[PDB]
Amino acid sequence: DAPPLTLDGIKDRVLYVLKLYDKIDPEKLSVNSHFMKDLGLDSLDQVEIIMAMEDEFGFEIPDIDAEKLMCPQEIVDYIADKKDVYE
Amino acid sequence: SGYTPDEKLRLQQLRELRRRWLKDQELSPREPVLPLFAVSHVLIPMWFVHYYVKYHMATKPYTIVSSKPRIFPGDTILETGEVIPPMRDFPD
Amino acid sequence: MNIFTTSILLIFILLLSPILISMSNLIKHINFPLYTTTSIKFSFIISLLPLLMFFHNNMEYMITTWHWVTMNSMELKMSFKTDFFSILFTSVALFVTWSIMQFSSWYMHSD
Amino acid sequence: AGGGVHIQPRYREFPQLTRSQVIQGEFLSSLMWFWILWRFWHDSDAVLGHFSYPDPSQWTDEELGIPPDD
Amino acid sequence: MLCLGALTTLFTAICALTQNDIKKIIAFSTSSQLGLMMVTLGMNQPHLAFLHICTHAFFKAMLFMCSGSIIHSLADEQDIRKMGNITKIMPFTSSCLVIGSLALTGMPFLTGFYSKDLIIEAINTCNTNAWALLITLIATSMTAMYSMRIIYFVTMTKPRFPPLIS
Amino acid sequence: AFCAPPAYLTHQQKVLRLYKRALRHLESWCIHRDKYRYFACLMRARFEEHKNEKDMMRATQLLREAEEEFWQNQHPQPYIFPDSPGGTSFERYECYKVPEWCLDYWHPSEKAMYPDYFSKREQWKKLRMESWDREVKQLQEETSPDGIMTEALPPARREGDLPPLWWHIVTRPRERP
Amino acid sequence: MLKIILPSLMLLPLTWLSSPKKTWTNVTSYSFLISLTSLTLLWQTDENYKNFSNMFSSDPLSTPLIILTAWLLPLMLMASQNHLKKDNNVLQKLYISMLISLQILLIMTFSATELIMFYILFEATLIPTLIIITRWGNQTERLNAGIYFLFYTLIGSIPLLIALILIQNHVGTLNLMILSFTTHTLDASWSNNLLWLACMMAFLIKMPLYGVHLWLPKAHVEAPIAGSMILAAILLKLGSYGMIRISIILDPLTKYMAYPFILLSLWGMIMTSSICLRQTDLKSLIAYSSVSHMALVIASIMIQTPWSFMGATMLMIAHGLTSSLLFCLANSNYERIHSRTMIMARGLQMVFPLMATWWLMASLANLALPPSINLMGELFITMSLFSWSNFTIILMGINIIITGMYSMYMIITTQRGKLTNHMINLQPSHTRELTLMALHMIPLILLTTSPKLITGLTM
Amino acid sequence: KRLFVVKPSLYY
Amino acid sequence: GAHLTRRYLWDASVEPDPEKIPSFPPDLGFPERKERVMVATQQEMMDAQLTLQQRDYCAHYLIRLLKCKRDSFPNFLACKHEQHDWDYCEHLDYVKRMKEFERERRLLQRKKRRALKEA
Amino acid sequence: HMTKDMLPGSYPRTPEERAAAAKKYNMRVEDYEPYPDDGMGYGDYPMLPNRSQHERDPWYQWDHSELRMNWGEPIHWDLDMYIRNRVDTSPTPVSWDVMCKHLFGFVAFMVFMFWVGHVFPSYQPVGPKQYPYNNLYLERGGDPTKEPEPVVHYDI
Amino acid sequence: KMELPDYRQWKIEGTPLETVQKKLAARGLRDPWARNEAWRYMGGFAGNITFPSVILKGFKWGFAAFVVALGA
Ligand SMILES: CCCCCCCCCCCCCCCCCC(=O)OC[C@H](COP(=O)(O)OCCN)OC(=O)CCCCCCCCCCCCCCCCC
Repeated sequence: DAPPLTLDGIKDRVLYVLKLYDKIDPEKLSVNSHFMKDLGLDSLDQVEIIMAMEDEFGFEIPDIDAEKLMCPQEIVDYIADKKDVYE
Repeated sequence: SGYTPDEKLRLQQLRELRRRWLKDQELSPREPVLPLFAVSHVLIPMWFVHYYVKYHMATKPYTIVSSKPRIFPGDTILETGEVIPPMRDFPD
Repeated sequence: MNIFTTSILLIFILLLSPILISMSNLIKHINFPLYTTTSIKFSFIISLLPLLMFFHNNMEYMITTWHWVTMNSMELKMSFKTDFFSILFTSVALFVTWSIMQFSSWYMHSD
Repeated sequence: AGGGVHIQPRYREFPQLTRSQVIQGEFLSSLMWFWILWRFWHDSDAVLGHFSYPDPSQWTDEELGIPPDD
Repeated sequence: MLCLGALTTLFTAICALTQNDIKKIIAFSTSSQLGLMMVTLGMNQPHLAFLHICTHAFFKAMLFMCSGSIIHSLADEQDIRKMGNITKIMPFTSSCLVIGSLALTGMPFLTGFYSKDLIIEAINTCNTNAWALLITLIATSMTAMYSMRIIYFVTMTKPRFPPLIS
Repeated sequence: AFCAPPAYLTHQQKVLRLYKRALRHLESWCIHRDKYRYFACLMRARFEEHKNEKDMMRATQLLREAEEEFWQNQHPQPYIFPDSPGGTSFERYECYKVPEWCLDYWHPSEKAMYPDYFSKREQWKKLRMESWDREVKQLQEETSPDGIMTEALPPARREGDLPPLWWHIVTRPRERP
Repeated sequence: MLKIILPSLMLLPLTWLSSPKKTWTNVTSYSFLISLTSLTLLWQTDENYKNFSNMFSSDPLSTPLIILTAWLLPLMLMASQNHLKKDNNVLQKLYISMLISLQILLIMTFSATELIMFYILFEATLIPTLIIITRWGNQTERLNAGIYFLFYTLIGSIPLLIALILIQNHVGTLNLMILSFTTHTLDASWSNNLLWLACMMAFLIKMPLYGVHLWLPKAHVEAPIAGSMILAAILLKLGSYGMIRISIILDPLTKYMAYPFILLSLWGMIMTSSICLRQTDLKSLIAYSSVSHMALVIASIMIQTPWSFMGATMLMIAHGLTSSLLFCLANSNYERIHSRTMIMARGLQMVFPLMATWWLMASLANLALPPSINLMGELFITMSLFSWSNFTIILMGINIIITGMYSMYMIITTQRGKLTNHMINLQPSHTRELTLMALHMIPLILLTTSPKLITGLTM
Repeated sequence: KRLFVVKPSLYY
Repeated sequence: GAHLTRRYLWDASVEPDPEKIPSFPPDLGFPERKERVMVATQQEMMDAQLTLQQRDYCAHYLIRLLKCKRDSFPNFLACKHEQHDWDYCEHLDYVKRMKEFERERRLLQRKKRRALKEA
Repeated sequence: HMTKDMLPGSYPRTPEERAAAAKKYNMRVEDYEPYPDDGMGYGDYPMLPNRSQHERDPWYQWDHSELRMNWGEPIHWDLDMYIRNRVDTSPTPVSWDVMCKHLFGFVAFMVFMFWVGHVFPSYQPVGPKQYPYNNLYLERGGDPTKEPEPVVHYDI
Repeated sequence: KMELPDYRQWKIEGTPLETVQKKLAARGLRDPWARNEAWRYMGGFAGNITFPSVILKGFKWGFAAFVVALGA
């Protein structure tokens, strides 16, 4: 029923959520910006981020494929690749 | 952890190819090149059924049997002409 | 009252009509969901006619349509009873079915 | 998003509602309440019952054939 | 069958109280109502049992298509946990859902009421297992409970559905 | 599903994968969002402490008593998403995911329509056969000295080459047919 | 009945004389018409059965089969045009002739008045069958399977030979008509108790009983599709036809000499039905399905109540058609898959939409769906068995539950689930494959409309 | 963006 | 019910057994008690096809209802007085069946009082 | 295409044979634990853990997706049973014993209570219903010729 | 393209998250994802829904309809 996503609508939502996480500054979040080496978050906060995304887009990023959703972009192509968005 | 620098390129590249496959899957214009009635199926079926029920079933023995009609006190029987006696008066 | 018998036999014929349309090549040309939804609708109305009869008079009917085998002593035949249980249920079932097929068209859209 | 759809999606906002959606919903519910109220007035024997239970313990011993001892 | 109908009524109803799947809760209610239908057949009251079959069909059909509407409208979420405040977002189904819910709970002067309480009081008046009589009545209170569970979680609560709304 | 399974699991990935099961099994017991967003930042606390334990032995003794605390304090019916294994829509649409090597037995009439579709499909099949040699050779020339071998496959490493073994990760039946 | 037979013989000259390219169509087209002449026997219109001539007769029990025997030759020749299309043009004309002789012989055996004519023709059918199984059998083990099929039948056969020559001396003619209208009442001696076993055992062997049925799973496994169709549809039923005509004599003993077999069959029905539940080879599962559904028949041809007998006649004709249908579709999967394994090839409906409808209808015929002659048959055997002892429903009740489970499992793990990733790509369905099926089921639908024709001698 | 829907060959 | 408690708890000696309600003689305590009466003729019922169970001593008011339900067909809401009557007849029968039960009860008590007082 | 050496053989008696079989079955030589030698046919077939395909990681790209089994990995003897359809050995939040006891306890308590019930039934304070004529003797289909012992019902 | 409401719009005060925010705070803790869970309570869906309100939806007109009919 609902409209299919896009590679720039799956990117604005991913940045949106993260900009609402208090620890991640909302003005230094850039899609090519790593969660743990550049933004500062710890390991436990990666799980929490991914989980937000799993609840923003309604599907589960498997464990092994989600121990690596580091860049705030990998999340944007992995979500899209899993949902077949060729833009 | 974090993707290995040589797995963020096998996912880099293969995603790039998947995007082209899905573009190619897209159909071009023209792609598909191909080279009141209510009464109809309520009345036409009906005539047939009736033909069947009034000229086979009805005709054959014990094919459409019905519980006796209900006859109450004081109501007339059309076929014979009798009038069912009125019942004993309800005292209360 | 043939109107009663014919009606009980007719609901089955009307509902079977969607089944053989799909057997022939005709369904590709007309719309199957809309056509099926309409015929159940008409079946419910046809079911109502015996229901009023029963209520007016409270009478039943055993209809032996076709004989299948004599099998010696135990003859086997196709019989539809029209007792209060059968026609009351027949009307309720088709109303629910008429509701669901229209729901089905919306729910399975894109199937 | 092609405007062709019937209604648009909303992000973190209360989905806009069509006049028909609200009116039909209030219609079905209000008839439910009109029917419950109409029948309650015309036929209030749903709770009360139209027959009063007799107190089985007030039946004069004459009423039941309790022959006086002896 | 009075005995087994009775056991299924409560057994299925108690299971329904904690089930978190909307379709599953309605299905258990389908079984619980038929358990009541089995009970009336067991108390040799065939005509009223048939009366509940007809009334049961109208409301259970409604609730399932009502949830069909909620599941399809949401991104195929079949769990009451992530579904909330459908009453304001979708009044048409919520109105249909509560109409159906009250019919399931035998609200006075609705289709369940005409047939269901006849069955209840039939039990309260016949000679029957004491265990069957007590379970059937609390089974009726549970039917109200799980009915309450559905509208509170599905309809009257802050929304918990995924953020994009369509 | 995409990346390959590691042989053994580290301490971390075992701890950090409980933080997921745990928090996600806390949102079944605590349904309302507020209660959750509360009862959960209290969970992190539990993991937040005992974060810097350097005594491995201890750490693997907090982990082994965490996963037993959890097993006995888990929800029987958790919230598993609609489309994930164990879900409600798992593999529902798979009845429509035909495997794409089946459009090769289509009658010349069927493929007559849908014309440009097969014009692009024949290009891709040329891509596949044009590199199998450079691919398999790559797969082999880069076979690291015999030893540990994982299911990870190499990237391209040269222009024109296509990631080795790419015909079924690309060309994979679309998810929702 | 020499039109159902002489025109048949002439098929052999046609398979040989005809052009290599046109040999297949001349033979298949002509035997379709040979089946049409066979339909004339169905014109009974009176109780008196039809004694065509001294040696050749057709009564209600044989007539429903002679038509099936004539019907399958066309189908057998249509199911084996693929494999056997890789041969040298003289191996084909041998296979076609072998199939032709089977129904010539089988038509006569089912249409034979003298019981020893049955024996000579009865045991001859092994020659054509063993050649079909051994000569063209794909697996390394068909030499073995052939041995099992020849010895189990042969060791049973020589006792029957001694028994029938024995009754001829005791009564004076092996003519089924007379033997029926003459007083042959065994005397419950210890010896007679052996005669009875001698006559029934040979028939009980080719009708797989639980004790001696290992020959059938092994034989159908490596047998080519045409041989497996013949064994299931006509060959096994030769044993049933024999038990119906031979127990006219030996009338008193079977009252008490049957218990052993009846119990062997009903317990056998459960175990044979159950092992179908976990057998990896599809042809294996259909074969054990055939043993169980034939174990019901030996338990109705022994209870000997009118209903049993025609329950038997209904089921034998019906299960014959259904089994072939199952063996025929199993082959279509085998030829594209190239393996008999059930676990491989999952999801076919996704790729072969119609064959799956044929698979579904074949399975519903396999289990007892009600507007089918298959159910009428079991319903009747079930009734009589219940009459024999009300407890029988328990064992004939575990079989129905198991029969539902394996029949649907064949559909669930072969024709549903996710598609196999990339077995050799499965070429689309030929129209021959689909017709060979349609030809099996369209008659199953037509017979179910008027079950009277296949009801047996009893009714 | 009509997309091509792969389907088993359906002529046979 | 509470009557059960009297029987399941306490003493059942003086509590009636539902299986045998007219446990004591029909005429105990009665000066030629008038028997009951059935207004409808066996045939009337048999012609109105009343279900055997519904052939109660109220069968007569039923036949009336059924009459006014066949007549007045299109209107199913107008044979309302007839239903009250039938129901009443029956309420006035349930009460009887209750009076009979209470009478038994008491009579059995008489036995306990009388018999014991005799001891 | 399959050599006899690449197909199952007899119980590995000597340790070299136990390490040769482990190659055939693509296993680790220290994981090949032949099924016990009691002569029931198992032969050299590995005794793989009796765990159903249900708990095989549901996300990994299993070559054979639906059997959740890879290509080459030794298949389990009873894979016709522990498949994703037929049987489910998978861990349960509640211990199995606890389950068996609880379920059956419930069953028993219920069955019992139902018995307490039949002993002590619930019946209103109402005497027996009274049918006219002779308890409808004739209409209950009684014999017209033989009149029944009159069963009379009196007022109050 | 669909736009998205300004991330800033969302704030925890004024919603039940705020009271959860204040207690977690006594504990010294502070949950960082609250703001994300704000639109739940933020607007439109902000009003508390009471159980009588659903059961009694439309009762006002239903009774209004009843009175009128009762009049005629
Ligand atoms: C003969 C021995 C065995 C031989 C086996 C192989 C033979 C192959 C070659 C010959 C094939 C044709 C000859 C055999 C079948 C003959 C069938 C026939 O003649 O039908 C008769 C029927 C008229 O019916 P009739 O019996 O006269 O009426 C009885 C009234 N009491 O005429 C008709 O009504 C025709 C109707 C056609 C369509 C009927 C469809 C009905 C479907 C009902 C079942 C649906 C569900 C089936 C479930 C199956 C599950 C697998």
